[PDB]
Amino acid sequence: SHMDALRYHIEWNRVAEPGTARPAGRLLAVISPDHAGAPWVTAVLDALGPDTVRFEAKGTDRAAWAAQLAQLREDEGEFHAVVSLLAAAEALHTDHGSVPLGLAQTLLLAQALGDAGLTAPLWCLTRGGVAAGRGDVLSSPVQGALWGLGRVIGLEHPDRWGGLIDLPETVDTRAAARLTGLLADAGGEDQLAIRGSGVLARRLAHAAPAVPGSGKRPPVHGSVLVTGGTGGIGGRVARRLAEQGAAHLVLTSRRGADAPGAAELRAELEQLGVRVTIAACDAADREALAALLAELPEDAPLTAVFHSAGVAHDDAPVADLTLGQLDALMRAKLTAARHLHELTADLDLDAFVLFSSTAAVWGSGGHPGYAAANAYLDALAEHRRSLGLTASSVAWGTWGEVGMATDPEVHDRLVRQGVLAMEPEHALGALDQMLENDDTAAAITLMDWEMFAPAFTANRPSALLSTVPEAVSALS
Ligand SMILES: NC(=O)C1=CN([C@@H]2O[C@H](COP(=O)(O)OP(=O)(O)OC[C@H]3O[C@@H](n4cnc5c(N)ncnc54)[C@H](OP(=O)(O)O)[C@@H]3O)[C@@H](O)[C@H]2O)C=CC1
Repeated sequence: SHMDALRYHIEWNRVAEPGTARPAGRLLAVISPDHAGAPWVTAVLDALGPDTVRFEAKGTDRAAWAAQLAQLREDEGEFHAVVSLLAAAEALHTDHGSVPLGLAQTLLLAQALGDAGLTAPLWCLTRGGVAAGRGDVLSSPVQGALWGLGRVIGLEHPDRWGGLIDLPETVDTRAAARLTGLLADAGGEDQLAIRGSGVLARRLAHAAPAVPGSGKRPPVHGSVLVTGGTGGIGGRVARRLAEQGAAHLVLTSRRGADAPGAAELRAELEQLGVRVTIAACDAADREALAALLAELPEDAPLTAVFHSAGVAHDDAPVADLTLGQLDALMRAKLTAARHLHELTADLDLDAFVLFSSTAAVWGSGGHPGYAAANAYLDALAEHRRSLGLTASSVAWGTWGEVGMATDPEVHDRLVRQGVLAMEPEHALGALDQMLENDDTAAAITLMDWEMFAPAFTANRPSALLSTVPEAVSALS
């Protein structure tokens, strides 16, 4: 079906064992000095060997690091690669409460390496930031955010980007040899997980065609919370939920009843018989969320959350993005979804659906902050599944008709790269397929691969797309 054809899935496939020799030239290891204690960090430093140069990235000071890096580069001459262990800094930045320190520091490292003219490829290491292989547990959604940023650094600075590697919980000599082997030569891969069974690499595939009933989706009932519910996609989702028998929709946004279109939306929904509550509630405000949940009826408990809150504006290239900009992009995604997770972890929800983006699937130049924010959502859904809780993450492509991409400027950008505008009914029908399957993660996007693949891969290859036959054909 056409709706099937919108759905894609990230998978992890086995790739080659790397060679046995460590890099010939010198590595530069980058450590977050207040977050250098984790076992995997010590194991990686041990694996890189004592000739590896160490740079402690203190605080968040681009200009200072640029100067310190420039000095290292003059002394040592060309490095073979830069190996970042900054991801281990999960604590929130003191000045930017939605930004994990390691994410902030990774952005500033990519900036400062450019400033100082270090050209060695940057590798960003994580531990538990992806779910790769069977029964794999994504233990750190925070580090998962950093894959969204990385993929964009690979699009904006392909010539000085190495890639991303997730380490296993215990980095034994085999795992260590896979790491140092990859640093010597990564066989055209750049999104990698090292596991007990071997090295895996990230792949995009067409999803399995829809099987009704397979995931045992319960009938829509009770109260359903749609954050950003007065927005473009949120309002169409609310409508669909109303058509499918929700008793009570709770729609939130910062503007609430003052949102553009809110009265027309309420009236459309109420015609269907549904009880409607529209609340002004910043999704990153934990106290406000708790007050909202405490208000719910005895006879209309929360059954589902659809997290549609989000902004994409005021992003910037990796070279330019500020921490203040990053914070504002993370807020409705990382901070809000964390709250939603924590305050609903006990409620035994039927659905907990996070609205992500293709920006986090493959990356989009100009949108590092948004890619990171959405990559957190994808990672949080996997994490929640490991806890035995329901979750999904839907990475939308471009929507037609309502929502963000109904600015000519942004719409014009996306469709020219081959990420075409979906009809809302098609997008929603594909989401219903995903929910009926009870899939954890999907991209739902209308693609022209003949446009997208050759453009996306102009500056470096994408192993990611080798498992999409239309992309392979477009490159032939
Ligand atoms: N449209 C598209 O093509 C795509 C959209 N997406 C994602 O889908 C979701 C919906 O997008 P769309 O409907 O198009 O965009 P809209 O701008 O139409 O809707 C976004 C909604 O989120 C609300 N919002 C923003 N920040 C907050 C906050 N801090 N707290 C609570 N509400 C917030 C907005 O209201 P207010 O300003 O009043 O808070 C608005 O209701 C977003 O998360 C977006 O990233 C992903 C890929 C593609």
